[PDB]
Amino acid sequence: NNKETGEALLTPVDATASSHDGNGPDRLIDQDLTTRWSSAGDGEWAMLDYGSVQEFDAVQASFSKGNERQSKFDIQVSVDGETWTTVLENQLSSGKAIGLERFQFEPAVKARYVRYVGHGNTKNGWNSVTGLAAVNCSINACPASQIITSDVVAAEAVLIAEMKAAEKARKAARKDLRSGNFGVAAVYPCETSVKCDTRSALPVPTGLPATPVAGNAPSENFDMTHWYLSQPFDHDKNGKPDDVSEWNLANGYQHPEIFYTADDGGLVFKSYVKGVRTSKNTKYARTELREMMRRGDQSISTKGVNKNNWVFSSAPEADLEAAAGIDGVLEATLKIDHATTTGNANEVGRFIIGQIADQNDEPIRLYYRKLPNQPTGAVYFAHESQDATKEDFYPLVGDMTAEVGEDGIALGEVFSYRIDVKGNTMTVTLMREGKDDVVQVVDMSNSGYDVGGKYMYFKAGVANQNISGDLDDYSQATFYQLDVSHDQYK
Ligand SMILES: O=C(O)[C@@H]1O[C@@H](O[C@H]2[C@H](O)[C@H](O)[C@H](O[C@H]3[C@H](O)[C@H](O)[C@H](O[C@H]4[C@H](O)[C@H](O)[C@H](O[C@H]5[C@H](O)[C@H](O)[C@H](O[C@H]6[C@H](O)[C@H](O)[C@H](O[C@H]7[C@H](O)[C@H](O)[C@H](O[C@H]8[C@H](O)[C@H](O)[C@H](O[C@H]9[C@H](O)[C@H](O)[C@H](O)O[C@H]9C(=O)O)O[C@H]8C(=O)O)O[C@H]7C(=O)O)O[C@H]6C(=O)O)O[C@H]5C(=O)O)O[C@H]4C(=O)O)O[C@H]3C(=O)O)O[C@H]2C(=O)O)[C@@H](O)[C@@H](O)[C@@H]1O
Repeated sequence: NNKETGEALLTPVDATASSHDGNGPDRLIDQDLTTRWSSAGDGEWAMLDYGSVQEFDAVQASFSKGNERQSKFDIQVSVDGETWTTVLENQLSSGKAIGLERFQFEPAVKARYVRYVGHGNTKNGWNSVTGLAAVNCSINACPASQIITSDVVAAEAVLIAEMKAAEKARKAARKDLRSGNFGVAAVYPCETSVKCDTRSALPVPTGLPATPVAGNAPSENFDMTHWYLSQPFDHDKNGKPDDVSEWNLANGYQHPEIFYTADDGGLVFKSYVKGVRTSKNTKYARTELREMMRRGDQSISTKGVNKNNWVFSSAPEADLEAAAGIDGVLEATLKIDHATTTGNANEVGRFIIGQIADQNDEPIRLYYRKLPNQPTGAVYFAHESQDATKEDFYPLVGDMTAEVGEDGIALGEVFSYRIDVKGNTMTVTLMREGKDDVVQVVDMSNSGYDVGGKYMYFKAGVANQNISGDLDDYSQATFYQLDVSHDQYK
């Protein structure tokens, strides 16, 4: 009954979404395979509004990276846009095509609103769709080619090649930003002024002022014995960030461009778009601290369930004991001085200010994000779970669209955060003077961070999440508190 021919599809009057990352729902109906609506988390939806009641019996949808993974979804319809009928369930896209694919049901239904309800894909927890449309196969083309068969794949070959040549060019443009050949020359206390005993633990700093003081080195305002600093320039030309070890940081290290005490005592981190990066697994530069519970004793390794890292108290007994501590609290107070104003729809204005990471994934990445056109910014966080097959975002002040108007956190405004892990429960709190705390509690029982062999460390500072803006654009934050604690086994 399906024909190769038919009249034009209806144009939706409105496309909306429960959420997105800046790649908004307007990108579903633009017929461009080069744009996408993206959102993360089971049950997130995009909705086509047709303006009045119409008749449909199918949808056509093209999928972001549709040839590398399969998306999972339902489709639902409504007359009122309050009561929802499910017409297609546990659909799985083909994984073989980036062009349109049809998902058809019998019989037709009457609806004004049609909704895509996403359940991630087979690789990660993202719902990412390049085109969606409700279709009536009595009047509209429902061609054969939208059923993905070997010959549809062969027919995609020219499109695939052109996409890949554009990927390749962007990858080359990104590579040009990564020389690390910039910034004034660093001065390392361990090479210049201090004999550093890298086979011992640093002393515990005492007499740290309650409020950071201008003209103090960061290690005089904060306990810098349990961090190393990742710096985005590469002055010894090994292709890697020039890292500042705990013995250096704890003896007064500062870099006057990117890591230094401000004129009110705050610790400033600045991160440009440009720089070398920590590995091929990220696209982004960072100017960020990485927790080192060995605290300067370099006989202990950086990586491993060992005396440099902690574990959740819900981990197996062997891990609980082999770790330097169990559970953890990071508490920080800071203000954002500047957010990138250039870059693409999901990256502009976005960076990370706190993390907990294991070898591969992040139990949390705390973002701040300000859009160049909004007068305040958003703070929200991600919990990645189940070996990175799942990802959920939780708002704190606004959400990942960062469309907060006047209601978010302004450049210059001081606020606090707390990341608190006790076993398989993470509590994240956002504090602001004269306002109520905002709290999100994350149940991690099924997150798989207690399975055994996973080691944890905190991070704080500014990890850029923008590789697409101008090379010299930057994001910058000033911290006034950085307090880390852990429990001990028995
Ligand atoms: O539809 C869609 O799908 C679309 O998706 C959406 O996009 C989102 C998706 O999620 C998407 O997947 C993507 O996600 C990516 C994002 O990037 C995201 O933020 C996230 O990023 C994470 C990842 O984890 C990522 O991998 C990276 O991790 C960082 C991590 O933060 C840490 O930095 C960590 O650091 C490591 C690392 O190896 C690093 O290089 C470094 O190694 C150093 C260091 O100095 C160590 O101390 C150690 O030192 C040793 C050395 O040998 C040293 O020389 C010395 O040696 C000693 C020693 O004794 C020796 O043996 C010898 O005798 O000599 C001595 C001497 O010489 O001194 O000391 C040693 C020692 O052990 O002490 O190792 C060195 C070294 O160089 O090896 O530090 C380690 C460390 O652990 O500290 O890892 C890095 C890393 O890169 O791995 O970033 C994070 C992050 O910041 O977030 O995940 C990404 C992903 O791809 O999964 O993007 C998302 C978004 O964009 O949002 C949307 O696009 C949507 O629109 C679409 O729909």
